[PDB]
Amino acid sequence: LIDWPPFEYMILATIIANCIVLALEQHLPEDDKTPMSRRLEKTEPYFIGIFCFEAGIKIVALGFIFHKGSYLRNGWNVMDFIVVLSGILATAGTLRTLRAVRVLRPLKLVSGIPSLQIVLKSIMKAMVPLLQIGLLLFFAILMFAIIGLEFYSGKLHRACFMNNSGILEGFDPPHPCGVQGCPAGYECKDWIGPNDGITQFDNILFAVLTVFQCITMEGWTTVLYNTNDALGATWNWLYFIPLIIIGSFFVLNLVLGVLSGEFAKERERVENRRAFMKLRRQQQIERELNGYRAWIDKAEEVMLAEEIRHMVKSQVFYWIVLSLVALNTACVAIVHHNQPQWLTHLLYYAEFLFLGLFLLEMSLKSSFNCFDFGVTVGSIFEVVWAIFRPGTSFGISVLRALRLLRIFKITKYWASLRNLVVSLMSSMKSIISLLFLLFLFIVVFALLGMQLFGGRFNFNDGTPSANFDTFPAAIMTVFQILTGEDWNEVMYNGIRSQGGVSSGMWSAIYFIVLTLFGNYTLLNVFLAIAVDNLANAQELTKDEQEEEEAFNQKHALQHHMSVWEQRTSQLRKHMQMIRRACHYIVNLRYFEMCILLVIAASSIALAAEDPVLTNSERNKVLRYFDYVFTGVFTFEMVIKMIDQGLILLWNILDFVVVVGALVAFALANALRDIKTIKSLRVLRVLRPLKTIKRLPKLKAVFDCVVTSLKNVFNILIVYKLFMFIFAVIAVQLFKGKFFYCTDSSKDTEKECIGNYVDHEKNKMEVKGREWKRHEFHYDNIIWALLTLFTVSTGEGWPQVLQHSVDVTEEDRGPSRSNRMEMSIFYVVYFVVFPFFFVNIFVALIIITFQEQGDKMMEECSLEKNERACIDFAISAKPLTRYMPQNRHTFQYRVWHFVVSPSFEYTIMAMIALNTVVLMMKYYSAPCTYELALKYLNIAFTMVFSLECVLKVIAFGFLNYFRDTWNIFDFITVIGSITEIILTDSKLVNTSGFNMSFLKLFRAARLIKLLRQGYTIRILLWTFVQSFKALPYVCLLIAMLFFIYAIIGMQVFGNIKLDEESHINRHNNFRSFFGSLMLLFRSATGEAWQEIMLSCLGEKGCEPDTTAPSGQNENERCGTDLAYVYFVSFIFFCSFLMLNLFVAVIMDNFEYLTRDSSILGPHHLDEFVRVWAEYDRAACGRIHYTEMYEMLTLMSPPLGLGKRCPSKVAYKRLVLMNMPVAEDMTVHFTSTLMALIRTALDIKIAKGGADRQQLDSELQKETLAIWPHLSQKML
Ligand SMILES: CC(C)CCC[C@@H](C)[C@H]1CC[C@H]2[C@@H]3CC=C4C[C@@H](O)CC[C@]4(C)[C@H]3CC[C@]12C
Ligand SMILES: CC(C)CCC[C@@H](C)[C@H]1CC[C@H]2[C@@H]3CC=C4C[C@@H](O)CC[C@]4(C)[C@H]3CC[C@]12C
Ligand SMILES: CC(C)CCC[C@@H](C)[C@H]1CC[C@H]2[C@@H]3CC=C4C[C@@H](O)CC[C@]4(C)[C@H]3CC[C@]12C
Ligand SMILES: CC(C)CCC[C@@H](C)[C@H]1CC[C@H]2[C@@H]3CC=C4C[C@@H](O)CC[C@]4(C)[C@H]3CC[C@]12C
Ligand SMILES: CC(C)CCC[C@@H](C)[C@H]1CC[C@H]2[C@@H]3CC=C4C[C@@H](O)CC[C@]4(C)[C@H]3CC[C@]12C
Ligand SMILES: [Ca+2]
Repeated sequence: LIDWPPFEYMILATIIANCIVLALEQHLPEDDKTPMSRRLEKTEPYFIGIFCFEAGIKIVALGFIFHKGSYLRNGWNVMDFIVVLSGILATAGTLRTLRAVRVLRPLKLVSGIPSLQIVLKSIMKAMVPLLQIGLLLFFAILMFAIIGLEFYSGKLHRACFMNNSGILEGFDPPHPCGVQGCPAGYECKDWIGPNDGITQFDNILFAVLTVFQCITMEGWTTVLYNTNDALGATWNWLYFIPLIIIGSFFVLNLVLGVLSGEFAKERERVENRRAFMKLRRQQQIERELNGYRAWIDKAEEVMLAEEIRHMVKSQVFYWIVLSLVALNTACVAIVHHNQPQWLTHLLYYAEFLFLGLFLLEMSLKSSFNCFDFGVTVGSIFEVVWAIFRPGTSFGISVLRALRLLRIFKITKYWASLRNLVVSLMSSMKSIISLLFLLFLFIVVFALLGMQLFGGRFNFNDGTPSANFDTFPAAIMTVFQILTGEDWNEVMYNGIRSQGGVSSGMWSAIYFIVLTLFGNYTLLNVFLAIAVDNLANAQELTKDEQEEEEAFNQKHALQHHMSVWEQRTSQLRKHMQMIRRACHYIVNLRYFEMCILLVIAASSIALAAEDPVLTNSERNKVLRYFDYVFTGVFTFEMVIKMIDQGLILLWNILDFVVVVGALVAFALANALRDIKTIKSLRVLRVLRPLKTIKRLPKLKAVFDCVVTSLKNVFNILIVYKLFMFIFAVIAVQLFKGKFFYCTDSSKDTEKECIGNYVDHEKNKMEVKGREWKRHEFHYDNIIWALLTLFTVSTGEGWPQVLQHSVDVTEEDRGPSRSNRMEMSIFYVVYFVVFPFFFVNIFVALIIITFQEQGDKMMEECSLEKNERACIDFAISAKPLTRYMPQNRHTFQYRVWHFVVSPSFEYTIMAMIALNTVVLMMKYYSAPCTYELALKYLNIAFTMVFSLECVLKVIAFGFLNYFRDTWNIFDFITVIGSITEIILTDSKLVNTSGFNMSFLKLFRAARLIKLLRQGYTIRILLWTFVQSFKALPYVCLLIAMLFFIYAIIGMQVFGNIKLDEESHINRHNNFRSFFGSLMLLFRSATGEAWQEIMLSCLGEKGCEPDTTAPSGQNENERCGTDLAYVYFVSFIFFCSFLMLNLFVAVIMDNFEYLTRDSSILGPHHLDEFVRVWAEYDRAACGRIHYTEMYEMLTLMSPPLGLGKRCPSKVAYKRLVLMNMPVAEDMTVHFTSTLMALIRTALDIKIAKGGADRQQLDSELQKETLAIWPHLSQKML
């Protein structure tokens, strides 16, 4: 059957049918079957027989034994054979090898369509460079887990329980006990664990799982608070804050940098260049053809005039039909719940009027029409459908608001947007294939989850909304886990369904793999799409706006590039191969400095303040300091106004700060309405912002941030328009439907009145009936926008999805899982905004990042990366490893046992065994086991101690310290010796201060094996080195954190701490550090919307101990300005984070795009080690014997590739200005610069006649480098 014209199509149809059958299965607990599932069970033998037939046709009629082109030698066919063979065994039992393996059946579509094979191959190829990053992740997870094992092991097993109510009860977020006891009539008692004994550091596996959950920023604050009340809140913050900073933010930065570098490198491949050239020529032909079409119409209009639809090409008509769209846009954006009765009638007539008018507009007739026709026909279908079945109206006329994007034509930003759309439309098959492949993998994971946890989530308190029972529910749960929101809560259910923490922990692997390969594969795919489609648009725009300049300069006849642009252009060309004394007093040298000190002092004073106790000694002294601060601030500016003459800028905020402070005690000391005083005193939080103008580097980074915002604003407009469209559609879907009664029995507001018995937590209670609304809803467009923003941030969106699914009708209480098709809206929203637009913003910031340090046009004008390499030649001192000089019986004899391969390998084995021992501890270990662990540490610390004292014998006491790593080893071993001495000696002990930190010195031996990792070490060092080159972006982020913390403390600092809310003893604005921790928690996005709601409205106020008054409560505190305060913080911080990451990525863009074929900075180490090894001591001289054999042993990618080009290579040495005129001259730097010129920027060999101008250019380009280069040239 070697000819299969449609055989493959029929097999594909069979696979599709099998996928559909697998999608209709429903899983029930305790061996229960739906009658539909029993019928579906009958279809399996047919599929098994068909697949057996197709396998037999390819085994014995294509080849199985002949190894060349056999059936099983293909990787994509062994999977098919495994699936068919395991399916056969399932019918032989008439379960893991029987039914749990048929979830790979959808993966047979990938092998069926080789296009999907190519797409998957590209996906995998793009993800290879991330592997090393993954290694750097695992070590980090290994590093902190061990630290968590030595401190938190077994410390989370007691909790406050005693309530004289049945040896039970306690707070819903249970309060673990510690070294201080319960605060009240509670007593410490044995506790299973925080998440039913799952979130803990008992052994290394639990610690690793907890650390992995924390680095994903999912519930890490709960872990932090569990150890805050179990061991005190003094040092726990020192473990979790770095863990998020290193494990989560740093890894994300590294992943983004590596991915962007790989995308830039791979955009210059031959096939990609050919495709882009094809697209460019298509666009150029279209551009030239469009202009000629104007001639045909203009001529045709004239002849008919001198012997038709000329009004539809005029500005007036194009503006009227665009203002009518704007009028329609506002018409649909005013619909809201409980709208006035006349407004409904007016809008009902307006929709008909607008539909008729737009039909009339169409009657008088790019793809503008191709989209307008679709919008209008959809509107007709929607209005016709609504009339036949009244009650529901999704709303599609709002899609015609997309025509408002045509207003960009009058601007100068139309070319870039049109190019972006053109590039996206050209590369649409690839995008569709990528989305389909992601859908296929999601389907496979949903089926696997249905097998593992299907029909197992109905516990005693009810089944969760995120279950794997039906296919829609399983796919929703898998999507939620992929987005990484509340995945730990699903993992907890998946563990306690397989047998609890005892024997169900193996089910965590599913969620770990899903989280990893959804967090990073999704980012890879979508960032690749965004980068490859935005760089193409940038190149098209630059080639379209530069061919008109050249043409215009020819019509008369007859380097602000970003780092990305420069690097990508260079990568391509290298691939083919009275006012008299006031002026004096303000112009003093030591004047601005004292202003900085006073501003910093005022900021620190703002930091130290109690918002609850208004009238205290500290607050009084702080106000007294504020008096002199505002006096000096008035004095700093009155001398400038009588100097610069007021207005004949940036210091407007300084003026408002100075003025508002005077009014602050003008009204306070005027003598009722004390609230205006507090509201006016929040102004002084702009005091830190006064340092931006004074510091020039801070001003530079602020200007860079502003320019980035200006660059992104154009796409921000489109993002806002799409968000508005979605919000308008979301209103028509869930307007007024987010209401519920406190008891599930009642459905409307009429019944929801009175009292009812509540049977929660196995306890009865009489509670009033309240007709409440969900906290986040879609009642109007502002609430819809806020809800969609919170969903886009990714916080609490599963709860909003559940509320939307429970939606039933206009004014009725929810019905569980009533409308499950409402999850289409959220899936589409997630695919569009957080998956595509955010990556568009990131890519646009990446590819349009202007260099900040240089800010110069012609720094070298020939290259950019070799400037460091050019200056590296004079800085490449042969730093030796300090070999012994004595060569005697004492120093040398022991030295041969240091460089010997027995010693180093033995030390590596000892390090590996020590790391194995470190993770061998667990809670409730036998006493003999702990004793063995203790004595094992003693053995290892002697070997490392002996190694430390054996190095100093050979290298030298003042010589062994010359290396950073040897200092680290000495400090580690000294700390370990101190630790073992202090806690083992019978009489040398302590009873007071706790020296428990010394355990870190024992756990800091992991970094030793970091010496083995070469590329990991280089990458880490490069990123760390480029982190300290920009110490003012971090300063800007710190300033934003400080300002927002001060604002929150001054505004939300007096809210009463209440449990069951998110402003409690753990999370509040009471102190500066508490507010800073709250802001960090919100930045990581834990429950920031819950905090925003809990600091919103008329919350009860903290009792003020001081300031006596004649009332009891006066007024409630807590503003309604919380919304802005959080919505502005989630944006700003995020932006300020992104502008940081790119600032680190573009600083190392030379490393991230290495192109290891003509590498020059990475090759310097090889030449350095060769020169060091050949001459034991440099002595400032080079012999005339080893040069002629240098190119042979030196790496092939430079100098010498083979014997055929060896003649050319040698001709690149002779017949020019040779240094061998004097045989005792320099022969290293000469051939180095010869190689550098030959490898890059060949400009002298071709000419070979003029050399003085090149020497002058080299001398003038390196004037301030201590110019001893007079002999380097020779
Ligand atoms: C000089 C300014 C600008 C910088 C330093 C400001 C801070 C550190 C100073 C200024 C005023 C000070 C307070 C003044 C009065 C009291 C009351 C008493 O219980 C002693 C400590 C306490 C609570 C001080 C703590 C430290 C404090 C808050
Ligand atoms: C793969 C990711 C991107 C999700 C893709 C969306 C598809 C596969 C999912 C998401 C929402 C799902 C729908 C949600 C609810 C319902 C209502 C139910 O009575 C029939 C099935 C149906 C109609 C589901 C079919 C599958 C579905 C359309
Ligand atoms: C270019 C952009 C603006 C296109 C946006 C398309 C979005 C808004 C459309 C495309 C698919 C649509 C969904 C398709 C199906 C359903 C099920 C129906 O019972 C309620 C509406 C709902 C849930 C639609 C809501 C709106 C929707 C998500
Ligand atoms: C040789 C090393 C590197 C293997 C990897 C270490 C892991 C898999 C080993 C090392 C020590 C082991 C622990 C030793 C003893 C017990 C006590 C038992 O009641 C529960 C399991 C538990 C807590 C083990 C879990 C697995 C464990 C943590
Ligand atoms: C160099 C390191 C990595 C080697 C680790 C292996 C040794 C030290 C470990 C592995 C197996 C362990 C033993 C396993 C079982 C028992 C029996 C128990 O009743 C007391 C502890 C005791 C006796 C353990 C002591 C430590 C032990 C011998
Ligand atoms: Ca979250």
